[PDB]
Amino acid sequence: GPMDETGKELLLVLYDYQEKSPREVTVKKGDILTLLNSTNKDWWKVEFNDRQGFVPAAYLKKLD
Repeated sequence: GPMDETGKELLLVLYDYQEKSPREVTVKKGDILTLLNSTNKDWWKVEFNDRQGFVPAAYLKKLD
């Protein structure tokens, strides 16, 4: 509902990504994430299912 959605900028995962460090998030093509921080052009911080961490930006599409 609206409280969960306020203020959130969403992301679509374009390709599966398997984590390669403890601060990375494994995601699957089609997953919908929340964007936390896009200031690094190669790695975006995201929130997904109670995790917060990094996924490469090339794997992600902003849903706006």
